[PDB]
Amino acid sequence: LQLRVNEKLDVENILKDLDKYTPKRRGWTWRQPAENLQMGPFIYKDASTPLENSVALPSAKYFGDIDPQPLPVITTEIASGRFEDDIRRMRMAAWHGADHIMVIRTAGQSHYDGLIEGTPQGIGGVPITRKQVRAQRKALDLIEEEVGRPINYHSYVSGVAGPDIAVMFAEEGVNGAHQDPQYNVLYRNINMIRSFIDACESKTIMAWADMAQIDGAHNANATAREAWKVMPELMVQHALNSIFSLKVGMKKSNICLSTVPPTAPPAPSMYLDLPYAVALREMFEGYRMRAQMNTKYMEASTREATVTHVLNLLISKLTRADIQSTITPDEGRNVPWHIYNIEACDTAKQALIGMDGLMDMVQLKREGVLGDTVRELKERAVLFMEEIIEAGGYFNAVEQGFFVDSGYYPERNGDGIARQINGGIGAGTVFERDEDYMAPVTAHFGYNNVKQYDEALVSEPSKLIDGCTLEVPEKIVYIDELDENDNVNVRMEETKEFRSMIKPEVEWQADGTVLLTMFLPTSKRVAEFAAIEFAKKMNLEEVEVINREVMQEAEGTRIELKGRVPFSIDINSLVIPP
Amino acid sequence: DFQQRRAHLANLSDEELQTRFWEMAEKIVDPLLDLGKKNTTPSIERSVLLRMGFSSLEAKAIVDKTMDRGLMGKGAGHIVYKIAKEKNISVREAGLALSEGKYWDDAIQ
Ligand SMILES: Cc1ncc(COP(=O)(O)O)c(/C=N\CC[C@H](N)C(=O)O)c1O
Ligand SMILES: C[C@H]1O[C@@H](n2cnc3c(N)ncnc32)[C@H](O)[C@@H]1O
Repeated sequence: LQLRVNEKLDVENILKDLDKYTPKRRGWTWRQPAENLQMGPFIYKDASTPLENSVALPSAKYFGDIDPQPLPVITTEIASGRFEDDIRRMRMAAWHGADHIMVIRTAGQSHYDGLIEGTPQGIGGVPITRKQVRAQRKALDLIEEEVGRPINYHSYVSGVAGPDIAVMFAEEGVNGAHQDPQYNVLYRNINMIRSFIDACESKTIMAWADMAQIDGAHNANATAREAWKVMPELMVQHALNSIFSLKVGMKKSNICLSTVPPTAPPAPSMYLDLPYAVALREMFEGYRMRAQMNTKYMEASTREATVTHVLNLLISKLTRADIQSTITPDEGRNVPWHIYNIEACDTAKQALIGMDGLMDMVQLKREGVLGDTVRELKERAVLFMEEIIEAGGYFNAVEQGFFVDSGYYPERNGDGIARQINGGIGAGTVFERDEDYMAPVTAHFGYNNVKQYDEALVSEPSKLIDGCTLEVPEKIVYIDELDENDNVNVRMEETKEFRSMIKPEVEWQADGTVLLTMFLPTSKRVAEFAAIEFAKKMNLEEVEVINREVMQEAEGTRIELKGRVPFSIDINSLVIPP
Repeated sequence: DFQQRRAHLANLSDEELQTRFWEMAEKIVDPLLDLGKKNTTPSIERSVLLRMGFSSLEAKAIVDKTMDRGLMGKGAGHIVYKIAKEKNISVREAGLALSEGKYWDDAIQ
């Protein structure tokens, strides 16, 4: 109910009555294959069902504004600190093809030993709480009826309170999440015994909710010197979490590998990343492939980011990818802006559509230099696995710095990340379950002595209480706000003003930022400082340079500048004809 | 180095090499899963409570207290179940009670 394609989202209204909101559906959705689809004068081989409302590609004007959609689910990542502004960037991405909206947790959420409540302002991410999650999921319910195709809300289930957020995600119909207890150990130095004992519960709750699970082996892609040498260990991090998730109870069809082509030009990156792509997909049949794009070998140039990304979409098309996430071309220039999340979608859609049917016409030379390396990577990984058993198990391997070592395994440099078994964040927080331990709720993993109270209820523990919150939502304690001055209602109040003036923004309403591109006939450093001046004179504030490119040392320099416009315009004093 | 190491796989077939990769993957995660079956932690205990109809704030206090009295092994949602039945109150009320510092001498039996 509501939503007119020409009226903005009433984010004031969406925020009301969040105490009575309920997710409209549960779990993951994929795209509907649309066989031999006919759009305009064309027939598509690898397309999915068309959107009912969307923004087609500029050049779709030469073809009746057709908007072909490829088969893979398409991710965009949007988390600015203010979930309330981002609900608008969501609507723009949705119109541009994104049906997987993924939200980054506010800095340090990994270390929150419990849920947080309400809506404080984030730092380099949204703080994930129930109100905020109910809010954004309520807005996506609207946005997905508008476009005419469901949208998977996604977030992160890490930290020393993974199990905590797993529940809340389960209750509030979050469709997908990251979950890989290796992330906690390697990157956040959470303690390994507690981290993995926690993931059992986390994952069970996630399997109950039918959620899709993305891992974090690709993380080792970044924090890594020469990324092509990390390929045996990727297979090892992908395998551990997968066989793990599998034996917990999670379905194989809901387990996604998070797989990024490790290189980018000027390396021969296709040649390097393709045997790996094939090796992985052969070794992990029946598991999902969530392709991500390159972030490590990125820089200040959007143009360059895009070209590397198209090659990334090319690795996916030559092989297989059930989800094709994207990265903004400006990722290395600044924090993603509305217009650049949209570029990411457009580009992902444009490339995939142009390669429609490509594999009816092209194929892999499966024997040759290709099959040899497919075979070698597989051997190297198996070797790595053999050594992790020899050293007597996963904890000992971690503690010996087996992981995050910059060596092309079996090669070991000794520069890997060693965590202590007995140390870390949350050491000494594991407790042995006793003989009479019990837990009266659905989706519990470990030893649960239920017989004692009723031998019949063994398989329905929550019936000891006539439903846990998973059966009885009205048992959910909803917190609204816990801070009177740091919350969404203050932030929205701050700028009533604007909702009949107007100004430019990149992330937050009326933030006044804009981008300036220029060419200067001098060397870079000077060119850069001369560049600031021009911007100042142009009345911009908080001016800073975000990209320099040498055209040629003496002849010239391209400079790019982000700056703030210190004034407003009025829509009512604009002379506009017909 | 790698050529020395790769000795015993060289004549393994693709099916054997794959089945071996997953065979060991399995043996590496098993001890992890067992650790998961026989033990518990605060976040797990808090999560059981959340499902049981407690707020994040209330859950913290119960598990924070459960740990003091050395009762984790029995289960925090269990402490709140046995005390509910024993004194004939609602699961909710007996969980509120406990959170506030009550029924703890009693729970110890
Ligand atoms: C497996 C996993 N768990 C949690 C987190 C982060 O969440 P906190 O820091 O709040 O725990 C990450 C982050 N890096 C992933 C990048 C992502 N795929 C993206 O495409 O940028 C992760 O990989
Ligand atoms: C700094 C932070 O402390 C939290 N917090 C938890 N309880 C309270 C409380 N009674 N009053 C104010 N903030 C509280 C918020 O979630 C907040 O943003």
